[PDB]
Amino acid sequence: AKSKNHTNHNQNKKAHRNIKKPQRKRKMSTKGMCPKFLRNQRACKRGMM
Amino acid sequence: NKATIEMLKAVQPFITYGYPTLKTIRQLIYKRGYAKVGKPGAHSRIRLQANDIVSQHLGKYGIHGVEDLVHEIYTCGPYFKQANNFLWPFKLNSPRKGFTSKRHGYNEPRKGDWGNREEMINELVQRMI
Amino acid sequence: TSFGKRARTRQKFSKGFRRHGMPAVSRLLVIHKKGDYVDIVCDPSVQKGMPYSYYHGRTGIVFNVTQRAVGVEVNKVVGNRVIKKRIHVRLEHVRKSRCNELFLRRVKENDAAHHEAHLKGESIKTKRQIPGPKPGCFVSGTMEVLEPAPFVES
Amino acid sequence: GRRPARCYRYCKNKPYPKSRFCRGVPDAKIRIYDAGRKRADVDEFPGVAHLVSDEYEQISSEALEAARVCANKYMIKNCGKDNFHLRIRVHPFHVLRINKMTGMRGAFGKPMGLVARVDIGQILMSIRTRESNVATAVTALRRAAFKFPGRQKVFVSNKWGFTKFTKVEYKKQAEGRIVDGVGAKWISTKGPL
Amino acid sequence: VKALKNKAYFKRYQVKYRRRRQGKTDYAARRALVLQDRNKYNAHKHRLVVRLTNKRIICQVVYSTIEGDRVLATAESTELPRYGVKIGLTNYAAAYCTGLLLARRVLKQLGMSETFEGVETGEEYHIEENFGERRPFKVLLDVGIVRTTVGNRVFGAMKGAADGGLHVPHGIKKFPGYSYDPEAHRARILGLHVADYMRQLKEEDPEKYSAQFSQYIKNKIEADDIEAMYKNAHAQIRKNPDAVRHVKLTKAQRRERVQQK
Amino acid sequence: ENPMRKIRIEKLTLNICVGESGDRLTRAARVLEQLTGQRPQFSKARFTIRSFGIRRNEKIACYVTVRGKKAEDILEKGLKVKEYELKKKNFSDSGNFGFGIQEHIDLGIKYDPSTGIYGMDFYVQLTRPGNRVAHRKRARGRVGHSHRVTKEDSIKWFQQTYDGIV
RNA sequence: GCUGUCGGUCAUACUGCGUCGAAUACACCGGAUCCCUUCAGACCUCCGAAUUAAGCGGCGCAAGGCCCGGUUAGUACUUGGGUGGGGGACUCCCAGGGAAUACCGGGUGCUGACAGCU
RNA sequence: AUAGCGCAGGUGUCCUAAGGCAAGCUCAAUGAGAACAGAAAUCUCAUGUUGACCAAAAGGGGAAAAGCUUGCUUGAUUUUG
RNA sequence: GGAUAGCUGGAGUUUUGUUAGUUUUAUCAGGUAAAGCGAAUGAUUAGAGGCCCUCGACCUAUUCUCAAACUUUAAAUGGGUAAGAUCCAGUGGUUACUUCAUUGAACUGCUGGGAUUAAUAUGACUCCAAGUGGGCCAUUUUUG
Repeated sequence: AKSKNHTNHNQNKKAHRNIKKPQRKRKMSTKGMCPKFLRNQRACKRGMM
Repeated sequence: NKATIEMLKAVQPFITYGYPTLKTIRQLIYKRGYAKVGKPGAHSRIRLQANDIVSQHLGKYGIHGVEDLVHEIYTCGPYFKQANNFLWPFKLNSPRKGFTSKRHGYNEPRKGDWGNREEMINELVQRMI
Repeated sequence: TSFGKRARTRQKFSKGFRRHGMPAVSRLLVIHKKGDYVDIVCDPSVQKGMPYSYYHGRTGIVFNVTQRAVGVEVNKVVGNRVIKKRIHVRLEHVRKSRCNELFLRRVKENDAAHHEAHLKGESIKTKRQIPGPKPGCFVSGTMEVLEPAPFVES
Repeated sequence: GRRPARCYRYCKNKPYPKSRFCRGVPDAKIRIYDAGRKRADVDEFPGVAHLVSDEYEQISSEALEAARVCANKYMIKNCGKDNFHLRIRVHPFHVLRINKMTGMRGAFGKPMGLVARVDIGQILMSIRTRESNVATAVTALRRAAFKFPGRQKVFVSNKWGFTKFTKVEYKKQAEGRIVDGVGAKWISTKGPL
Repeated sequence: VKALKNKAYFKRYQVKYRRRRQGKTDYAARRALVLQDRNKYNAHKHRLVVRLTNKRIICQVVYSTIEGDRVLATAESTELPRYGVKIGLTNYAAAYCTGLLLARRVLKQLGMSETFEGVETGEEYHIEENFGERRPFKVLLDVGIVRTTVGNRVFGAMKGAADGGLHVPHGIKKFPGYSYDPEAHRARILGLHVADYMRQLKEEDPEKYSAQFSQYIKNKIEADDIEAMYKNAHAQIRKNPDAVRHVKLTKAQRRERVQQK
Repeated sequence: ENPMRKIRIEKLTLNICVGESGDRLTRAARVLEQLTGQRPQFSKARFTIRSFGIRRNEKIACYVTVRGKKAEDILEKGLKVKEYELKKKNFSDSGNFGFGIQEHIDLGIKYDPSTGIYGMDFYVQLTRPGNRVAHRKRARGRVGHSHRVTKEDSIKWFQQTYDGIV
């Protein structure tokens, strides 16, 4: 006994009730950078110790 | 500003605005003037009975007396933003002779209410005190 | 409906009018240092590395530069939250952004303006002014008397 | 049994013309649009009267056929065959659906027939004729209004034949910018030479 | 019939760039050369540009910028009357001599002449050599739209650059003598095929030998003398760098011309 | 440049078009071999027709292209069959005229047992010097309207050279 | 003021037709022994040096195209408000934003690197 | 982002080439021409902004190519993120 | 009917020149409404002008009316990013990366320059769990 297939009603109102923005952080994360590049950032950091 | 005009376009039919005069500004701040007092979180809303409340909060900027607010609002000084946000927004009673019809604009020949009256808000607000 | 990598693309991925053929060489000689803004516009002429349709026309920060691609961090609402998403994309599909360039000019003049006072005691308070109310002057010229118009059908 | 035309007054749906998608072709009842003397030149037949809708409607193809056969028969009796031109301007390109007889499910329906959409201020008919006539030609389009639904104002325009040009602006002809039947063509200073 | 080129044809008609319309640049091969990755950022990819016109061989080192391409040092075969070689400017020998004469004055400009002597003839050579030290100057080869056969003059000027000590990457497979024979390539550099044709043709005919090679008779150069010139040209090069109507009508003037007609 | 604007024969092409592939065709290819001194190429059928009776890619016909010094000798002996006479139709709009002949057996050579009997098309071209500019790889362009050969230009050439009538 | 090589914008730069180009220079152009290419020295390749006709460049055309502005027009359309109008279809006022052809007034290019020429 | 037993159609495959790379070439169509030959065979010039073609639905994209023809090959390979 | 996320409560903390369902300043993306057919594609009425006719042909310039699965052009309303203490410049070092090259690149040490660098308002994680997963209506948009 249908019944309603789909709706977007009250979904914007639900989302805005709480639309959190991620906190900004210094120093960019390196996940997904080149492995060749990130090899030479380890060799860089070693050389100043 | 240009900014604060283009905000008021969006709100118009919930609002009746316009240009004050030195009579209506004096009457607001003397009769209905309250002042917000405290840290971010809680401010208290205190009645303007003496200048020492005004003095301690706005004594940075000049503005020692209640009469020096009235200059800074009427002229629009460099320290308007500070002196305006000091004042807790005014709480007016309903106008003695009523409105016409809050559906319609102050323009239109049905004589309604919303929108901006260039000067004639002064005649309204003197009844709402 | 139907979901495909390029569904409803039609008008969106169309090359343009009289704009057919491959990218020019001067647009392919642009450099992109990481920590820099770029608008992702995808041209259908090159099918290699084109981004997904949602990211088309989105500005975001370059985090990586692969040899033949640019890692761009853009951000994306998913109901309750923004989430920063990391999308690689071919060099042709990236434009240089021009969104920051007023601010970049501004700091060079503004930092040099604060610098040069020194012993005059700075306190300039450098700031844009939004064009609000005009002051008054007298004005005079040739006139015309208009009246309202009678109706005509035509 | 076709429907009553109160069913299909209003422009409820997007245009759905006969294309490769529609395939069910019902063919129209107007395949003769122009009437009277077709072939008269522009120097004759300066006067004109339009029939103009004030109302946003659909009009069936049969109602256009009915109206032109009404109007040209009024011309033939009064002012002869060969002192008028009568154009139908509106065409029916919108195709019109019927579902006919679980109640729904198969609700989308076959193409019944053709119909023409019509704006406010849009011109339906236009009689081009001599300035002698006109008053007869108005009363040809008071008649033809009764075949359509809604109201249509009748409108004597100020223009020479079927042209842009005002009949003031036509006669200043002598200088020889203007030179074709049912279409006064403007010779431009634009070239070549 | 409907006939060619409608009014509405020109409305639709896109144009190819201009040096495709003019018939010069291949923009397919240009995009492959000019790219230099984004790991490199702001390095400049240099390329050798050899172009065979009539009577003359231009040879340039070029990198690209957004405003346009930018020439590092030019060379011409019309210079070679300085360095001994009077005539035969178009040939394979002169192509080798131009590519050598270019390759020195890249190095002298940078200040890198004493390093990279290179290898003076026609034997195979790459620069793997020099270790623990500064790497040789990298430069590609853009033929343009010269059609790339075995021989042709362009890979003469490539081998001229390799002698000079520019790091050109190249296989051996489009040199003459090919399975490879080095001494056949030495014949083409020193102009031996040119001398052998004159040696063949003079005993056959006087009329062909007058008609061709009229400049050789003026400048007094024999069949024996050719191999001396292009050898002695090299030592001359390696102690040397280079050393120096109608107009438009207005619209007042145009409507004037109408009433004349 | 009045000397260099002189008309010359750009090229001569010859085309035998046959029924079928086999010993029919390869026999006919040997006729153009001994005549010209060059092996023919072999054309193929682009699509099926069936009324005549061929299908896709059957290898139907052959042709050959001749140029310079040889091409004057074949053309002058070829027109000696026609007795130096052609029609108004024969000359094309672009200038490049042509004609037909039956019987290679009476155009030199010999009638033979298994060389047999054929005809051929016998098509000529006429342009001036500077026709490199269309066909060259680098720096293409049109040969413009003043320099280009018309129909009526080609007729005046053929009246003088070989003493022709149209 | 120009010519060449590599380009940038990619029609203000394209296409058609017609006249004129000092000097380099591009170019047509002459040849097939070797390198090399085919049915074919036309293309391509190699070795050459006995006419501006074309290519190429400038200019013209009551040219087409293209680009730019004015009209079209505060019109079409449209955001927020209405216990506005109208039987409906639709339409008007208030506070705002605001197009596109048709048609005539002007245009037909500008430019970086390097080597040379009145 | 977005529904219906809304609308028009499609898939359970096909291919050592229709995969990969490089080179050369330009397509559909029209116009004027050439023995047998025409409305359709093949050859030739002129014009040809894609009006063809790219395994198949529909849509994007493509002209010294992504199309057609030839040469050489197996990156339709291995290691896991 | 569940599971899962969201909406909700409670229990703890971190923490106050940082947040925003808003505009402005500058910069991008888009192909709806309208408009278009003397612009392509598709539909369509009318005539003009191009061995005796003849309506044809087709071409050339015009004309009547159109398109959810046509488009040269193209709004309003909405969407993205940026507007400094998580910044800007100068100078030295580290590096198997990159370069023809202390040329670059990213990261770091020090030394200057700068306190809120448009408007308006304003203090801004972790855990545990409930109920709920039949919805209906109205103005404008809209499909059968």
